[PDB]
Amino acid sequence: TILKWLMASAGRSFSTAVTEQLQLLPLFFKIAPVENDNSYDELKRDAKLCLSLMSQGLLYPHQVPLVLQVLKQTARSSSWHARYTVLTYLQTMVFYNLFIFLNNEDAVKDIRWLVISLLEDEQLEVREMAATTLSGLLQCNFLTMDSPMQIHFEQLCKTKLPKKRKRDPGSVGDTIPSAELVKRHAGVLGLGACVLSSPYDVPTWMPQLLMNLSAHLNDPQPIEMTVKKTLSNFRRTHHDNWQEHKQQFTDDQLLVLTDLLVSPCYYA
Amino acid sequence: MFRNQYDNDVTVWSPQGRIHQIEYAMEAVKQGSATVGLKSKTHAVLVALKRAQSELAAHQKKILHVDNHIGISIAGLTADARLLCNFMRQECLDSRFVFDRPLPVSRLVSLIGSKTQIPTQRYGRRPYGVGLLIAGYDDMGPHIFQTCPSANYFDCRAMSIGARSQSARTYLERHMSEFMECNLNELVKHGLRALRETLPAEQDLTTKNVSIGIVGKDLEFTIYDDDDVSPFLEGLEERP
Amino acid sequence: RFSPYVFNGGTILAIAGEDFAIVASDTRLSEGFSIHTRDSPKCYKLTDKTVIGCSGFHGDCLTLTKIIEARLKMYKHSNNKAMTTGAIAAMLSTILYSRRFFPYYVYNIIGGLDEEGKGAVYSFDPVGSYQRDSFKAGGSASAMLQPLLDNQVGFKNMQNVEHVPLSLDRAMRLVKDVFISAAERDVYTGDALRICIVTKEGIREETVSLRKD
Amino acid sequence: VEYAQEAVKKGSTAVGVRGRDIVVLGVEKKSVAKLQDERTVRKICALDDNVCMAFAGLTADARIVINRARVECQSHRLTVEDPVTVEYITRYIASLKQRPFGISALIVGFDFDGTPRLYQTDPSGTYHAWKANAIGRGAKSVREFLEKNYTDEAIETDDLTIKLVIKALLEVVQSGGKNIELAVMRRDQSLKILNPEEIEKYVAEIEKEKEE
Amino acid sequence: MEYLIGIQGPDYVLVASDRVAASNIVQMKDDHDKMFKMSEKILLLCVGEAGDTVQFAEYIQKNVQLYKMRNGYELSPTAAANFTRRNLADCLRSRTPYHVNLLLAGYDEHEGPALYYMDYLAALAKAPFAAHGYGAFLTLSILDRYYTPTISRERAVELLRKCLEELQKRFILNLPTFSVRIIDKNGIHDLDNISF
Amino acid sequence: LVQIEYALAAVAGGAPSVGIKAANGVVLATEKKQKSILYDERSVHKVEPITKHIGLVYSGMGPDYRVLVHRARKLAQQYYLVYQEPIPTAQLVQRVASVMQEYTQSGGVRPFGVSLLICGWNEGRPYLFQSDPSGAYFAWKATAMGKNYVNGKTFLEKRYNEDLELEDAIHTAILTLKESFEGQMTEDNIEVGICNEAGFRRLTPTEVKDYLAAI
Amino acid sequence: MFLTRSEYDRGVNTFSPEGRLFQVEYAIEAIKLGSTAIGIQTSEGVCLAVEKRITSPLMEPSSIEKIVEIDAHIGCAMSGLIADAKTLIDKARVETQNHWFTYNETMTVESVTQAVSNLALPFGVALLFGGVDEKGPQLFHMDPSGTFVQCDARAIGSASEGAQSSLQEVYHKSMTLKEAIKSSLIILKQVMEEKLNATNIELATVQPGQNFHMFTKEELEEVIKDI
Amino acid sequence: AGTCLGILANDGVLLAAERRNIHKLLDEVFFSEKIYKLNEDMACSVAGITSDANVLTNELRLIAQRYLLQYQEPIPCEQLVTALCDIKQAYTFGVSLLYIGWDKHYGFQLYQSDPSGNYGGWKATCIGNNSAAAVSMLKQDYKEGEMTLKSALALAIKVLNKTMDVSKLSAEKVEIATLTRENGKTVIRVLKQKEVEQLIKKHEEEEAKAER
Amino acid sequence: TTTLAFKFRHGVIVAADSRATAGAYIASQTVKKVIEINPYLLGTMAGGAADCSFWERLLARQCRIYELRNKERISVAAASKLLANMVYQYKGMGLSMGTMICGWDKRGPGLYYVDSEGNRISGATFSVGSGSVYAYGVMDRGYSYDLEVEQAYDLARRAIYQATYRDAYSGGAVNLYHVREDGWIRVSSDNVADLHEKYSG
Repeated sequence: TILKWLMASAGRSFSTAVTEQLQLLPLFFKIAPVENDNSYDELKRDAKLCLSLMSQGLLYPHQVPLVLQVLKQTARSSSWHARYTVLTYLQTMVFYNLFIFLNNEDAVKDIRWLVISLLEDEQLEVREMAATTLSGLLQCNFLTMDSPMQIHFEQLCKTKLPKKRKRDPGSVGDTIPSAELVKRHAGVLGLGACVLSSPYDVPTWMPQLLMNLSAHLNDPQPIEMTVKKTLSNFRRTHHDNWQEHKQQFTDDQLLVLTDLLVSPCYYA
Repeated sequence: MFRNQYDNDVTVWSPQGRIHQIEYAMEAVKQGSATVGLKSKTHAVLVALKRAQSELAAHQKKILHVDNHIGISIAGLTADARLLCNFMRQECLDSRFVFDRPLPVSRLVSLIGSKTQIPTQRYGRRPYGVGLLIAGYDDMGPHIFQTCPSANYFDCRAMSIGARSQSARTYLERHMSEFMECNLNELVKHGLRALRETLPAEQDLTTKNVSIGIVGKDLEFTIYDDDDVSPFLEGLEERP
Repeated sequence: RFSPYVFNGGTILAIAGEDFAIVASDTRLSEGFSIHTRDSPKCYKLTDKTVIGCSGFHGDCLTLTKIIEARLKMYKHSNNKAMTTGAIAAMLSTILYSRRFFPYYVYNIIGGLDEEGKGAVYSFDPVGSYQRDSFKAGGSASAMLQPLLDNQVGFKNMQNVEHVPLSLDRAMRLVKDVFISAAERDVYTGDALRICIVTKEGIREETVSLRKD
Repeated sequence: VEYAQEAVKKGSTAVGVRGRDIVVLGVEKKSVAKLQDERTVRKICALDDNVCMAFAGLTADARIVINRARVECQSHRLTVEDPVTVEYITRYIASLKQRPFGISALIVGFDFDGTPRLYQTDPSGTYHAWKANAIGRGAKSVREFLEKNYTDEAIETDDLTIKLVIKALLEVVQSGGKNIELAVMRRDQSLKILNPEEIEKYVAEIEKEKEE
Repeated sequence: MEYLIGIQGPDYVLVASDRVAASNIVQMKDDHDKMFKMSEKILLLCVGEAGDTVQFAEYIQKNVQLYKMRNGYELSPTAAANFTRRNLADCLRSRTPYHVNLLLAGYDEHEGPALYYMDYLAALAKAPFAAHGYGAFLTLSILDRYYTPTISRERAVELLRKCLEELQKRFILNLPTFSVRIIDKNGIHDLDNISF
Repeated sequence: LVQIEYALAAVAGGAPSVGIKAANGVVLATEKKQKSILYDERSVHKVEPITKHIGLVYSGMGPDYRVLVHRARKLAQQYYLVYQEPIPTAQLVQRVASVMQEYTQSGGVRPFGVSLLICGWNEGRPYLFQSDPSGAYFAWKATAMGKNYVNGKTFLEKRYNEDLELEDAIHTAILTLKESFEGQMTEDNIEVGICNEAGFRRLTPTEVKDYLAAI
Repeated sequence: MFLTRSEYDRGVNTFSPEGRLFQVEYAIEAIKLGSTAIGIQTSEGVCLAVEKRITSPLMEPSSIEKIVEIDAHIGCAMSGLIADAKTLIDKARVETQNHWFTYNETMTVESVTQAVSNLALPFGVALLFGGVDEKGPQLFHMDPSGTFVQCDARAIGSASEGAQSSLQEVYHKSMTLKEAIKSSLIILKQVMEEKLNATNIELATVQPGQNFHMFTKEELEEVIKDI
Repeated sequence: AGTCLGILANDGVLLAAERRNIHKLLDEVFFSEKIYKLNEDMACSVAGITSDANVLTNELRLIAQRYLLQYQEPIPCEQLVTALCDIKQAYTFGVSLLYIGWDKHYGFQLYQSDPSGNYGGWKATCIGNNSAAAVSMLKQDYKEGEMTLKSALALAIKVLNKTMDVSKLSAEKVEIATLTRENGKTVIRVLKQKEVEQLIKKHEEEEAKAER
Repeated sequence: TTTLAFKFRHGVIVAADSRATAGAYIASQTVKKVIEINPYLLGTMAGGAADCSFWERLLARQCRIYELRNKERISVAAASKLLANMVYQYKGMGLSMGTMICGWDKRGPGLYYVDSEGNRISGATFSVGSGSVYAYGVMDRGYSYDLEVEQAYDLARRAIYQATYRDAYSGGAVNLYHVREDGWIRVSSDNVADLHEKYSG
């Protein structure tokens, strides 16, 4: 009933989403679905459209600390559905009424810490969503691609291969893929976010950065699929103006690009 | 941005005299993993490198049986390679049924090229996004054929198709002066060293990713898979 | 009027065993009262475990073995394994019945090994009814051979006899005896006896001279 | 598909439940016009002899679905000799495409042994079986009514099944009586489309259980 | 060989059929029904070549049932008879002809009772009484001798029993039992089997 | 469709055709100017017989016209095979307008750019009909086609009366062309066909010359 | 996040300048929409878990089938709605039965998957053929492109990669079938986050001894008694 | 354009169309017709010009005649409308139809189909020009269940008086068809010039009486 | 060929001999003339052995496709109607089939005589073959619906034995099956010499 209430309250009330219509969010995050808008009990889809309809709404400047304090609270939860949808919520909540956040030096830092934090979670889906929203916050320039950002991503890319445990495989020691490979996937996924944040232009930092992703093709799954989707998505959008995109690369960097096999399983 | 008026369908000539859909299908084969084919005086060996969707999946096949004397290897869309295998297997069956003899490999390759020219010229149908590498043995000795999405077919001393197969062609053109006088094991090791040079620096030829297909004079076409490539790979040298 | 058939003679024979299958046939191709050739064997290696014996109208025999060989290759392409003896049996039942209304005038006997290593003999009519037998003679002198095989391999109409399993050497002796006795009285049978033995080691193939009349 | 599914929600409410020895299937008959003859608007169509169907949605698209299912009941009965299963003709109706048609359908009836069945087709072809269901306008609230009142003791006799269907329609159909259309089966017999007098009697016994 | 008879009175149609299925010297079945209920007030009675009877008559059965389901009302016996005759004549010169001899009985609400004779060529005739089989030769004269248009249904069952007693007396084939039905304003009624 | 209105634009650019239904017959006069003196005017005909009792004329596009002349004559003779009776004019216009409608429904073709004036005589009674490129057909007392057909259709509406003879209808069909001829018609640059009880025939230019001399 | 399209995607039969058919590309990465479905091949048989997502308690759970019986030795779990899969399922059943009619033997899981993949040549269904033939127990994934591959653990559907990264870790070659069933339930409960009961998951096993077997409600709840 | 009425009574049905000529010399021998007999016991009127009118009308006649060929009975009237509306469902003819008939199951009948493939049974309706004006004038004055052909012809000329555009209602401008049952036979009688004159002058005598 | 089947209280007993001839030449003494369609239906083999084999194997294929598509086993009336509809498409062309589809569906035990001419009749007892008349004699003298199980076995064995004794084209071994509520069982394969020593001495 209160979900159908916030549904109608989203576009009608003068001060949308008061500070106690905000503790209703972390309970609504863990019950919303992830992928599809298909028929889920009329309460999941009711919570999905309510969350989509409520990020899309103006905030006050005194209110952007409070919502982001709610968001980093329920991005620290144990529900990966919740951590996915706080990261889609942040994704719509920033760009709609984006400056309000840019006129806060502590909110931009809180959002970048939140997206870098969720970029290294145990669920692959929320890691992919954090890469998508990092790449989108970096595209609109809300978030700047720092030199500490490159240092953090490249220091995550060099973690180690975990030296796969021959313990038959343990006794009961699994169900979580790793603590080591999740860091390499986080770092590669952040570099992919940075090279996908510039879809139609190669900047000066991209050619050196894109050579780093080329060293992670044969890096095992899930890092392989992230590299392949990232570089396929790269060169499907950089072909329309490639005669001046190629000039930012060196001749020893265009040769490395064409020697990439980023092609799906229904090839070869 | 630079949007092209002429790369819409295959039945459109550009004013530069080109057909861009044929050209764009020509690099559907560089979307496939590398494959080396090479022949001696007595044998023709197809060596291919194959990849897996995961560590739990089982390494997509690239060498395919066509007859007892013809075996091909594929690079590009494996859905078009299946159409081509079904066609080529049926042509081999038809002329072993009518004439009770194996196909000349060049006649089947000509017949493939006549098949694949038809979607390069007729509307609403794409060129075949696969290139084949065709080993065969017949009365004229062993044969290595390359067919491309441009419906152009090539009679080869040795050839590599697939992604970053330039380096294998740099190997093969350098070493083709001694392919004919090889025995079987040295010809397979030449094909492996050509395939091993289509690799990055951390990767190596293992029993899971290497598939070897050999036809010869007194040998029918046989695909050597996982355990069977161990005699062929445990005689090579370390990567230079 | 045009007649699409001719009886080319020929007697075939298969016998199953504990670990063997012996398929035998004469080599005379006949027509009317003439002899086309004296070296035309009626057994055909299909796989490394299976020999088919074909007798009747020889044009249908040639066509039908070529169809079976093509279907073996189509099977091995679509299924990545050679056929079993029972699968060739069931497939040939379908092939022969697809030509129900203008039949293959062919008497088929498939002899080979099953998938546990034992001998298997399948006996077909021209329209594809088959069953697995212990032994079967088909073709020109089947009504001659089949009572003696009922006597000696089947141990029928005998009292106080020991039912030993048939070994390979004694079954070879029985095959050579029955085709000498059929070459005497059947005029279409003669000139040689091609014997194909299917074992675990493979298919070995022998020939024995018969009468030339 | 989504167009065809929004064609259903505009359509009239159809309720079906399945009992022990009865399947009841009730539709909101709707005031069409004044000089309109209401005989031609059916909305409840018998399919074979033991399979009935109510739809919700476009009546021009429904009539061709009804006709194709009604032919295939006889074709199945002519090739296989037995009547269709409600599973069978439900799977056939959900398999029909035109576009998809633009109807949802509640398909009640009995199979040869004598089992009551209730099935529900979507315009995307993704049928499934029900113990009670509603399609049409106001269908989710009638279905919410039916996860409360479909019990074993509310369907145990033959009349309480009909009254469960009427109470389910009387949520969204506010005319209170004369403006609903019923049909029961009572296995091995036929359709028995309920009279306006019999519906009014059942409505009277439902109303008499509401002052108490 | 297979016997049909219909006797059509003022407000009814009495129909009977023999109850025997045969295979060349033997009877394989002695409770075999040759009456196929088209609708609630129409019976088709079908004899003829084996296989063709059940195929043609069940085709007509499912199409009359399809008519009722599509339309919400039944075919009349005239309309069902003319539909049956149209299908039997349209299949006559085709690649698949049905060699079936038909009686169509039925009570119409408006036109009263009706009995339709139809042979394998599909010439349709309406008759007060009609019969198929070789026993028709022995019993149509008894019908001609004793039928009156105002015959009661008890007197009609008596006349039927006379015809079947002639079959027991004079006819060469063992036809012991006979399925007997009346179509009324109340539908199709099973009477007792006239057995011998 | 928009191609039907654009096909009517090609009809109204065509040469004038005038057809008048008299009491004892129907005329069909048309405009036939040769673009130069090099063209043999004897060669190609615009007024055209379909049967012995039905003729027609057009405005718009001649090659489109011959396609329906050929198919009107086929529909007429396949009526005559079935019935051994000359086809009624109205039945033939239904058949031909069904053909002319077929090329508007199907894609990948255009409509005809031609509008037909079908005349006839059947059962002692004349007929005037116009088939439009849409496939629609209208029965007329008198109408114009082609270039300035509007002005012709109101010139006819002033000079039409029902107790009119065939010769007087030839006289007022020449006048309706002459209201828009642009430059002194002769027997070699118009073309008249008449139906009467004797059947359809196209008037010989020697017979057109005397009608022109009477004006 | 924003919008990143080019001139070379969503052309239905048109290669890109890198040899790619992006109309087909996006129509394969739109069949992730289905619910999750985990098959694990073990030496004791193959197991198939799929989540069911029942709408209402008025609806029969045995009426939406997400694991079907292809033959007595082959089951198949689809992701996506059943009506997209049902021509592929019917094709697989008809192919096993035609192979039986001609050959008097059971068709292999690879040949059934190949015969379906021929009919898939998109068609927008990811399938998981699990079964037992003469090559032991075998599991086959067939993505909507038509590409099929043997795989000894595979998750298809909504959280295919997050569950696949867990299947990369729990799986080993010496895994028993009960350990595989417990592991597939743990990963389904992980990618679902709901309580695990016999109304939101199906489970079926194909063992070398017995036939294709769907778990009943009593047999299913014994498995989740210790998860 | 064009318009026609259709009015159901207890002892018959009528169609009452327009005959308005667009030009002074359109002959009208051809355009005079507006009522289209379809079989022995059923007639129709179209909303459109004569060319597509005949395209519909001959298909309706052909469906009725193949029904007569199969069953040797005339086609029931809703069933011919169902057949053509199933033809017009597969084509989604921008023309509406108005059917009068009599069949043995349902008596005198009055149907109206739209281009989209739907149809409805009416007791009085109008299609074409000033349709809504005519049905709004008709819903007032049509007495349901108690009208005869005398009152139905009176309603027909009363509605056509103030919905036809012709500015003076004369017998040259209206086709009236009357479908009655006369001793076991359906009579589709196109009601002729002198009787339409007598019914217009009787109508005008009533309006000039009520003006006093 | 002699094949009989009869329904009684405990199922339907299916019985056949095993002799296939070719003219006067006896081609085989070991023919399996009771065709095991699926684990719940039997057919028999009279006429063309290839025709009975092929068309009941095609019926087996269609019954298993039915059970897969519908999650329930087919009825006996439906399977026999499928077989009759299949062989009715080839009337005149020369099929020689006559058979008895035997099962236990949820209408009880089932028995349907289906032949290539198109007779599809239910019934309590049937007997198909060349020696069908000689089996009908003994079977009709011994039949009741209330036989015991071993007595019904003896009735069907002895009826097939007498049919083999009089018919020249019947002989070999009697093959006796029992279709019970949970499928069929194969109860005996008795040689006719053994039954001759049993019934006379």
